[PDB]
Amino acid sequence: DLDTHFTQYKLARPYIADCPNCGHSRCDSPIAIEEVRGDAHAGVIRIQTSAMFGLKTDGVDLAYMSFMNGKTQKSIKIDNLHVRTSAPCSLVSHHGYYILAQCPPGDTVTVGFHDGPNRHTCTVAHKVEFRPVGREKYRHPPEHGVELPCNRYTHKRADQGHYVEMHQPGLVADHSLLSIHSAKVKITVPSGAQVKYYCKCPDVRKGITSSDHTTTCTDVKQCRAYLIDNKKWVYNSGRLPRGEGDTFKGKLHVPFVPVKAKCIATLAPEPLVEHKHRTLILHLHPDHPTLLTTRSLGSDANPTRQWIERPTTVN
Amino acid sequence: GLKTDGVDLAYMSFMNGKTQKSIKIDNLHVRTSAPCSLVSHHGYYILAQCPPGDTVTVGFHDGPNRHTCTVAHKVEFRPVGREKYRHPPEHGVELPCNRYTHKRA
Amino acid sequence: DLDTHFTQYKLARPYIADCPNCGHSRCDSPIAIEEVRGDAHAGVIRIQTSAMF
Amino acid sequence: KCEPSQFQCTNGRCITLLWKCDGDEDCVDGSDEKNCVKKTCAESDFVCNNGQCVPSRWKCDGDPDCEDGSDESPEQCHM
Amino acid sequence: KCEPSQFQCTNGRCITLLWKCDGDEDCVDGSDEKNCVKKTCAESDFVCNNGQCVPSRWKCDGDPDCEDGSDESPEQCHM
Amino acid sequence: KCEPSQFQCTNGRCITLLWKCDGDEDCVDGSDEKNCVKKTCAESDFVCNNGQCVPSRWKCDGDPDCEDGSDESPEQCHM
Amino acid sequence: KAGSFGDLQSRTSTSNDLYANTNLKLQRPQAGIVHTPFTQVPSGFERWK
Amino acid sequence: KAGSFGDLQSRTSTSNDLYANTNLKLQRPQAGIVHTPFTQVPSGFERWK
Amino acid sequence: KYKTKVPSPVVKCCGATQCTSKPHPDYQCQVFSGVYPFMWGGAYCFCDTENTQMSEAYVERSEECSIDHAKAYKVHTGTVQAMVNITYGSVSWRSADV
Ligand SMILES: [Ca+2]
Ligand SMILES: [Ca+2]
Ligand SMILES: [Ca+2]
Ligand SMILES: [Ca+2]
Ligand SMILES: [Ca+2]
Ligand SMILES: [Ca+2]
Repeated sequence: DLDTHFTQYKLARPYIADCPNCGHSRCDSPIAIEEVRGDAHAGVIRIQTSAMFGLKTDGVDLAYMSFMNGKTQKSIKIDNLHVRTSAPCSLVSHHGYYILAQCPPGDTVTVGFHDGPNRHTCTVAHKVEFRPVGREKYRHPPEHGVELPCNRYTHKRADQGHYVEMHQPGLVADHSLLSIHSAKVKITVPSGAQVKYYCKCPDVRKGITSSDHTTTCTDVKQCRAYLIDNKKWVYNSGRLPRGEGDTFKGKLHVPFVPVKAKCIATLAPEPLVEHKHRTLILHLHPDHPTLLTTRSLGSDANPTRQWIERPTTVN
Repeated sequence: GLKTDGVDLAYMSFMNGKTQKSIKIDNLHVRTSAPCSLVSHHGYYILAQCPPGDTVTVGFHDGPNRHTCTVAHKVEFRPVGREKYRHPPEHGVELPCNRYTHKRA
Repeated sequence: DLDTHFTQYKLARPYIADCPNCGHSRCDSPIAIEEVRGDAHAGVIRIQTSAMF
Repeated sequence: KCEPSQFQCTNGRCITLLWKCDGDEDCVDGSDEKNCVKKTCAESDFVCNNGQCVPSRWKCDGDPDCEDGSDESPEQCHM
Repeated sequence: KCEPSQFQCTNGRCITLLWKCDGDEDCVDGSDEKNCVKKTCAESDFVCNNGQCVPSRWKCDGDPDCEDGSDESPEQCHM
Repeated sequence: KCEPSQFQCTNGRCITLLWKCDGDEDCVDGSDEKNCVKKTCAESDFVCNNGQCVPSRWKCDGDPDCEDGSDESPEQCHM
Repeated sequence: KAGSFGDLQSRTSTSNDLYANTNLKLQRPQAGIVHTPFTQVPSGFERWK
Repeated sequence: KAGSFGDLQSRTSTSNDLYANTNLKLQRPQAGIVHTPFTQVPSGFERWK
Repeated sequence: KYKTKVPSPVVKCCGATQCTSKPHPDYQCQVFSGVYPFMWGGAYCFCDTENTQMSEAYVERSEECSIDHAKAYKVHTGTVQAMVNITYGSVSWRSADV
């Protein structure tokens, strides 16, 4: 069932963190790229974001995602969610904070999704590359060849013993809930949000309220506000401020853990052998850079090793 | 930014034949080797942040028409400093550079 | 005339054949790229598929 | 045609037993997501009218946590 | 202003004579596709209501083959 | 927080004073463009009913140069 | 030599007879799919060019 | 030597005692944004491979 | 291959903060003063030009260490054994390792 995998992820919520090159001027993005993993053997990468995929407030669904604008969590159907590095990658799966994709090599990682006319893009620099399997340096997995042992990120969202922790969110500063009532500033607290305040208009008047609390000073610029929401936890990123007290550790499983399976490698064309007195001549005609290693079966091996890129003849 | 009646930044004007058409900017795209991100546009001029490559294209969808043009122009990434990076980092050392203005003046 | 060049393609049908890398795991698709021909001088190419255009 | 510790759907492809109605249709026809029993809900959670289990802390907080909204109905919470 | 083996449309461009009424608009207005005669059907093909040539093997096959659906009419196929 | 020769938007960001309500929302919420007085129109231009200014030469030329069409109205043009 | 200049020789431009050695070798199909994989050295006319 | 082969040594794959010197140096966050930057030398295991 | 984990940094709005010496592989801790951070929805707080950001970090092994890793061995000379195939007379071949 879906509820087994989405058990602890229902208790969590998205967040807004710092993203460099979100548009052109490094805004605060609803989806923020953290900790790209790209060390498989088929060019398949795993991207962890700050949004939530495969989750809706009402119920779990694989065609609905959850994100945050302001302080309100919004749910939008996944319509155009794209990952591109230098060409548009074909994403495999998504589960909570994580996206799995199959990307061509390049120097950047980009994600984006629309809801209405918005764009919501984040780009984080990261050098991904294609890692072939075997002694031939191909640039794409072939139609046919020889099976070789390879390790790749599986597309199953099971537990598999790997965990990450989630924490209570830190105070979040909202400036939209401070307004002037008639000539004094007023605090609007939505649904028991317990807004903290800090005024230094003639002096310090720090304190915690839960309802109304019209502050007795003039300007909105000389007072700050916060918000302690404790309903849903968040993953402790490095782009979020920590809490005040001691914070418990959660246990959120990493869905797409690395496994070891099978990979397809290219087979080189057969060389043409010519026999001479104590001499072996190989006419090699390769299409990819290929490795040729020889040795002798005597007391000294005398090993040779060279990468063949052009059609050469070796004696 | 011009619609033949006033100033509106979500509108563009072009010519088909001898009639000055004017539509709304729906999908204006500039790509070099990956689709670039636009910054601003004012009159004849567009400003965009592009990856390196050998071609510069720009097109716009009027109705069902495509209306694309391409020119061969080699554009390179130019790092500032004594390290040759291929994309500006999240954190580092601030150094003086020269870029085109964000504003229209 | 347009009907002259379609006097033998009318009698043919598309077919479903396997191809590598549909999405992630190499399905059987109505589109199946065979014999990409790129021996041109301007970068132009001709692609033969299994669908009908 | 595989080991009895493996499962085969109506197409013929053989998958493992751990992929039996786990939520993902592994083979083409998706018959692996058809015939299995529904698990029971926890005692510490609150049961909705449609059966969506929510934690008991989320009951009577002034926010919808269910599709049917039975966790915030006046019949289930005296106001 | 070109060779007699070439054809010139009204704009001024010159195309070859093989590109006259062959199916595609080559220059802007497509004047080569405006004034050209129409050839007959073959003797082994059946002519539908709109004039399309379809083979007689496809006649009364139970499936729509013509544009107007005249290949499966009870008027032209005695039932 | 910054120099009085720099403008501080109400979010907290400080921009320069040459960027004072020049058309672009330079801060996040766009409080820069809200409070500055409107500039006068040119004396050699015809003032439209919507505040726009079009060149006199363009008046009664048979082409609508205004948004509301006040430059080609029969009340404003005597034929 | 199948990869240098004479991997495909025809007596005229439209001759029916054709000499061709290219080290073409058949490969086994894998995992139960219908395709014919082969393996051969690249062309000698491209390598000469 | 933090960059060649022994920059991360553990006795067992399920062990709990780790030795790792990777020249990890924290850096100052700039321009008033909430992030934690650092710098360190590249892994010796990926260099050895 | 290692993986470095960064916890959430603490932000003291106007004051000072210190950190202890936690037992961790390659543990690092610092204090940066006068940052004035800018989150979404305005600045974080009011106490100008003196603050404190901790931003600790520490390293750990990665989740790919269970799949591919290099094992370090020290050798010492041991046994040599072989498998022989033998026959004699009218008795057929029988094999056993020695
Ligand atoms: Ca399943
Ligand atoms: Ca509730
Ligand atoms: Ca034509
Ligand atoms: Ca028929
Ligand atoms: Ca402005
Ligand atoms: Ca006019």
